[PDB]
Amino acid sequence: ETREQRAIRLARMSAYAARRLAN
Repeated sequence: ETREQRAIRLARMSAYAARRLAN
């Protein structure tokens, strides 16, 4: 669990998720 790992978890949460296209 580092700073780089955090960027990932957060990368797949916000700044997206509109018409279901983040998975």
